[PDB]
Amino acid sequence: KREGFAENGAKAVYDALKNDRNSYETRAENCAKYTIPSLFPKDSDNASTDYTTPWQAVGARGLNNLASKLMLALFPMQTWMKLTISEFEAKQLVAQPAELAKVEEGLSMVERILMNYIESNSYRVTLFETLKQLVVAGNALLYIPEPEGAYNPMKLYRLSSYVVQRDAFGTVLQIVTLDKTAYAALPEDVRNAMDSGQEHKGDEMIDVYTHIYLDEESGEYLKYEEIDGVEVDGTDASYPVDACPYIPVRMVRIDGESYGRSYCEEYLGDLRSLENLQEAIVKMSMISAKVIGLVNPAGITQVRRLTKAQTGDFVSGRPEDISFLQLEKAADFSVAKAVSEQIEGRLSYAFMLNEEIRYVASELEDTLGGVYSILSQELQLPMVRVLLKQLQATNQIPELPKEAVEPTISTGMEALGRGQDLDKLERCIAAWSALAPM
Amino acid sequence: MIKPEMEEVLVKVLKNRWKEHGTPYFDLMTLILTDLDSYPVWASLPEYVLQLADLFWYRPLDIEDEFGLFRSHHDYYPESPYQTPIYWL
Repeated sequence: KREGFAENGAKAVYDALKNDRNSYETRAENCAKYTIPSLFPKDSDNASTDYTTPWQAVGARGLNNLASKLMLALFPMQTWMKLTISEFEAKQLVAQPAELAKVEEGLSMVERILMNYIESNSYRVTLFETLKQLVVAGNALLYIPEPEGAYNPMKLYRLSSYVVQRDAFGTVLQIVTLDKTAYAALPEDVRNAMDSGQEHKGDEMIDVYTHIYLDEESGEYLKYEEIDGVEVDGTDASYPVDACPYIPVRMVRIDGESYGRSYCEEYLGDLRSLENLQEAIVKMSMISAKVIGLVNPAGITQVRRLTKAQTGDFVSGRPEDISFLQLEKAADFSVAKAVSEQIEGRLSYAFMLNEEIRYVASELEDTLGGVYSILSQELQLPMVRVLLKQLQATNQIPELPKEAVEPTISTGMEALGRGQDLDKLERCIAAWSALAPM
Repeated sequence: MIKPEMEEVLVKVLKNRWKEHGTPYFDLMTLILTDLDSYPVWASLPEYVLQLADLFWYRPLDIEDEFGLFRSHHDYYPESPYQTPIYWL
């Protein structure tokens, strides 16, 4: 029988905490509807409604652009981390250059192993998806698996699939995930475990609950999994607080809350107004009952033949010299267009679709540096800690001295002399020479 | 300058259907489908490049999942006529 947070069961904790999540879910739904609805679809009546395509494209384009730039500050191809040596231990090791050489050859190859593991397991993909979720819903959850086989990418959870509880300092007390799979698809012992009760159909979906909770007589989180209020045997595990494999992430930090907020919440009125204007312009085109045009070269081709009362006669002319005013003729068109330009100005600035010191660094360094550093705290550091412990437990990297060797992220800016020589120059020459005529 | 050797590699890849990360030659095949420096291959062996694209792009049953396409698709993100070998083929 369980104790502490787990006393009443994983499903009980899920159904208890679910009540608090509804406002954050509703906000995420509204943000998705005006950007890319498949990022957070929650309408029930999809037999009758679509993932409704807006007339405005601005929301989707801005979201993709912002996620790309955040995935260029975070996790680039250049070295964003450092295994430091503690100065008190460096002061011991420095007494022989051989000891520093033997330590730092290890650190060099281990750091290369970290960047290897990131790229060889294609973490860039799921991290891009995670940034999309953070922009639209403010909240996301990641899991790093224990290693099996040759290739081991992460698993990403949306807000609708999990719950989390926090103290006044933002410390996670417990997490529950709700997971689903069909009866016949589950493992053999799991299928044997459900002999009692109702007779399952082969394609019947089973709700599985994962509960992770903090211990008091140990400095550890504890894990188990649950079906129909009963524990799934063999799923139990324990992790120290410094290296738990589950990582919930917030876009904007608030004290006294389980959850964060999204960025585009502030701008939903603008997006909702822009769509309204675009729909009006479409209908303004459709209802028109007259057409007006012009002939461009000073009237040198004689249009009087068209003012005569004959249908079977033709003006000498070309598509090179004729035009028509099919939208611009309408009376309210120009002001609707103008207001749309103002709204798109605000939105394009907000999604970054843009004295000797350069002031673009206000946005490109100071504005982004905040969320960049906060994701260094709540996303990057836990991931590298888990990765180091996992690589050591699987004998991939050496057991270097725990008091001396410590991780760090180097947010900032990359070297530039190589960059122009490769990207500005030779990649351009390659493209230009490939594109030359036949 | 190495057309017979390139052809032998492509024949072996298509025969064994090595279309997944960590299998042999996967990096070079990726470049042939994505990178402008690959244009001598596109000029020399087009009939094989079409079969390689057929092998690597389609996944039988985000909207990519509904079309039946792999999620490395953002290799082509700023969509353009120069994103793929098709314009030269």
